[PDB]
Amino acid sequence: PEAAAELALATIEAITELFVDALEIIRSGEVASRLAKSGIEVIAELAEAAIEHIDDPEQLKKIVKKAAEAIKKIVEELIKKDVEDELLAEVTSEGNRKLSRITSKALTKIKDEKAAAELTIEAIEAITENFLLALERIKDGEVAAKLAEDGLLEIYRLAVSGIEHIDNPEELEKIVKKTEEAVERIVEALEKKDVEPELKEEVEELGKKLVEIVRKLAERK
Amino acid sequence: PEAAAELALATIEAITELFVDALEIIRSGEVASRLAKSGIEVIAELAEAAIEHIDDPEQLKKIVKKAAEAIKKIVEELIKKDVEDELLAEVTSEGNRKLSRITSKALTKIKDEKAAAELTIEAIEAITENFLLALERIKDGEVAAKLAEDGLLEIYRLAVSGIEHIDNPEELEKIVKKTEEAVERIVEALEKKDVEPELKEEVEELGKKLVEIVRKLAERK
Repeated sequence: PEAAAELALATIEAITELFVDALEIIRSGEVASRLAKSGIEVIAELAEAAIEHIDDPEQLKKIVKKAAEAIKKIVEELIKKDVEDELLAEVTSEGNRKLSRITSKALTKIKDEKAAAELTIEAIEAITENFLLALERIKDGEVAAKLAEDGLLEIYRLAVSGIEHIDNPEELEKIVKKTEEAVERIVEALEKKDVEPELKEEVEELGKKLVEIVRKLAERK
Repeated sequence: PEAAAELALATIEAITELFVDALEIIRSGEVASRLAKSGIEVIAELAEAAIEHIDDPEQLKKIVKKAAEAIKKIVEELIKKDVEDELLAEVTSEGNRKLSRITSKALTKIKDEKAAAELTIEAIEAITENFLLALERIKDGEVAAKLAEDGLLEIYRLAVSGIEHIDNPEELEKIVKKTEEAVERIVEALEKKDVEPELKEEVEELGKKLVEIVRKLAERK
């Protein structure tokens, strides 16, 4: 088991480093978007394949942390590039969704409630961070709104996916508290950029009503 | 597998008939609540155990239908009895949840759209039907409201749980249309019932909210 996890971690690190170098190299154009999408998918699938074989907490915890760092680094690299707004949005949204998926896949095995809450809070924090960087770059209101929409829906899906498996109010409190904070962070940041006010009210309203449903649902756990 | 399904169906029929007779016999008090609560879990667990074993889609579909019929039959039996309001509500509410769970377990093994739609639409229909009878004889507003609220959430958990396994807009339409009908039926019956406006407002508000999130999330596929 330890050797298998070591192979997973080593190859993930190596492939991530090579992709980082390549992303640095290429000078311009939509080939950047193509490469970003390809690398995101490759690392996501490769990391997910390892989860099927682990059987212990630290191995799972390290696997999740490594993957989260890798995908963060890739999108961070694309941030430096000049790229079209729509391609940037699709890239970062596509990257985030893959982090959500692997986050959910790993959580399915963690029997220790404390670790389950910890791994949860981490991913909710991580996905929130990425959306902040994209919001610092989007060139148009419609692009920013669409990313904001996906931010609420994905974080909700990750939040509930945790609540199903949590079982004791120590986890229930923290997952509720973290979800509230993350929702506020996204909404507060998104409100700062230039966008049509009516669309902004809609986005903020949707953000507000999701936290209510989460809180209503968590209370019934 | 056919023989295993035969054993499952036969024993489910036997136990159902036996509890039907017993519930007919007894004539007083909280012993009725005890009997119903114990009986519901017994049939559910036996169904869940059988569902673990493989089957052809139709065999699975029959298994789900049989269980749904049984738990409805027991609930209908208790309806004829006098009971304390809280015990009656907790009985039929707690019974309904077990139909939800078995429906969730069954859907995990489906592999075709026809079964996914049929099983989904049926269970959302059935769970809605039971609440109709519970509300048909509720004693007081506060008890009626608390169970009426649960009617929204427990339909939602099944609705989205189906949504995430479906893969085609044709199936998506069935889930969307059924969810709208179920929400309206609950709202209409609760509106007809006698209850304070303050509670009736939140019940209507939750319906307005909860259909929208399904409308968004089921569309995002």
